[PDB]
Amino acid sequence: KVRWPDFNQEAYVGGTMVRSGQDPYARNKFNQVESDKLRMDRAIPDTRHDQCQRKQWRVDLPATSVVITFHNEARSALLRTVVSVLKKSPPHLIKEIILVDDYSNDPEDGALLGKIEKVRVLRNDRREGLMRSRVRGADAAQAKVLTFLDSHCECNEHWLEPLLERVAEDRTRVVSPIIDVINMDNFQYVGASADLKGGFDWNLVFKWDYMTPEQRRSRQGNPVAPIKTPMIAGGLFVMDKFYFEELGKYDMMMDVWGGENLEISFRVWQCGGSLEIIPCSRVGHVFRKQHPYTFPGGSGTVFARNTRRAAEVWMDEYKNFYYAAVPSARNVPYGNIQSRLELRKKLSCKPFKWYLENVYPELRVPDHQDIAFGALQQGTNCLDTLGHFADGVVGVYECHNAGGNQEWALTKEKSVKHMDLCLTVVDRAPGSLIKLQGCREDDSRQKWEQIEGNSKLRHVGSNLCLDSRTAKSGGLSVEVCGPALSQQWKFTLNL
Amino acid sequence: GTTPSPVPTTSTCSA
Ligand SMILES: *[C@H]1O[C@H](CO)[C@H](O)[C@H](O)[C@H]1NC(C)=O
Repeated sequence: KVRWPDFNQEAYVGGTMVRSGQDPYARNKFNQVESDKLRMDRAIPDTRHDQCQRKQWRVDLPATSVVITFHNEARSALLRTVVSVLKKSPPHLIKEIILVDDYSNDPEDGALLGKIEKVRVLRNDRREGLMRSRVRGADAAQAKVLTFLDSHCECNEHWLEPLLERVAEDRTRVVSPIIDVINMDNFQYVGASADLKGGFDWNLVFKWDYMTPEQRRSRQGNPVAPIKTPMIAGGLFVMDKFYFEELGKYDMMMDVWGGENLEISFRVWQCGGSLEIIPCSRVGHVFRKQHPYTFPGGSGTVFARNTRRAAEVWMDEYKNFYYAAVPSARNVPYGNIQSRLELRKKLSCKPFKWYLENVYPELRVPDHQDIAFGALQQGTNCLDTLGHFADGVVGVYECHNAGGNQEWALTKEKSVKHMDLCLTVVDRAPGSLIKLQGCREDDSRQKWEQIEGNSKLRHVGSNLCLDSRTAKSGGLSVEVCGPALSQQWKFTLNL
Repeated sequence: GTTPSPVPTTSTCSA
């Protein structure tokens, strides 16, 4: 058994260093060369608000079992995660660190770390996935409070106490830190916007949401108050162990791919708990995507088993908006869900409509008689008002997934509508720019239709199609329909 | 492992 300061980092990282000529990003989608240059206990800046430094905690806060699942992690990053926990946490609050090695190619990545004080290693004999692995770690846990971390994190100053203090006060709170960013290229540790929290669109993939004006006003008035959130962000949360068990742990029929925070966030909120972000708790994390998952695309299928298991149990009739967004999922097998249905019945949970109204009212729900909804996409761009009002041109702009000027519907009256403005064919000559004008129910100039498997938008009663070829020249136009890239448009939801 | 995720940002202009 070795105390973490005596652990031989250079021998552990060892023969796994990147050779010259090898892709530094190959092991786990971040730059391993730079990860390997850091020490295991490298200093990081204290990104907490100044008020957080004036907080004191009882010595009798409940200890936690920290459960870290991993699969083919970069050794330097896995070791720095473990050391961060040990270095930054009051030792008495760390009952144990349980590493659950989810069938990594080399079992030494984990086994060598089991020499460290407090570190226990459980190795799965096949790839089970994060959710099943977390259940294994949780069943093995000795403490009364579970802490789940991912395998490429770095805990900051007094990260743990604020989380435990919330759960010790009310066992129904499931709580997370603010996630700071560890850059995937250069490994610098920095803070992100304080006005971002976890969310999702009807495709049910995680996204960052920008707080509304009310929420931002509220945050300004106390930047260290706990923040309620509709969806856990990241790999990271603390939960009373008995509450985790009572609520149904994780669904053990989930597989490797996607959905890790979806089912649990719905279940916690619907079945009477809550999700919080705790600003005085900071943990940095290496995010590995540069862009959102593309939809349409293959991800909708890759994530469908786990996503359907969430939607079919929890979402009631709202699952239909998910299938509107991800029609490729509609027929993907997802296994029997009777026991999870039984759990929901046993726990007396609220309907999804209640979740939408009380927990996530910012998720906008299509009108009952909308034909299509969401954003109107063309490649990675979206139909956009460019901030214009009546008589202004419309445009196209990089899809930002933030709603706003990119929020549209195709209404029962066949209009393409944003707030009370509608796309209007003010001039039928081919080439002419279209304009935003007030929606009027019987204006033939404002009628559009999806054509060709919902891949274009034609002006009803015409051979004119919406066309971005004029976007450099002033905005979108009507153009003679033809086989042009600039005439491809598709709503994210087809109802 | 976790499901790879985007770095925390949003649109850089306002609605
Ligand atoms: C920000 O403004 C630009 C135009 O300058 C776009 O309209 C973009 O869609 C806007 N962002 C949001 C969130 O509506």
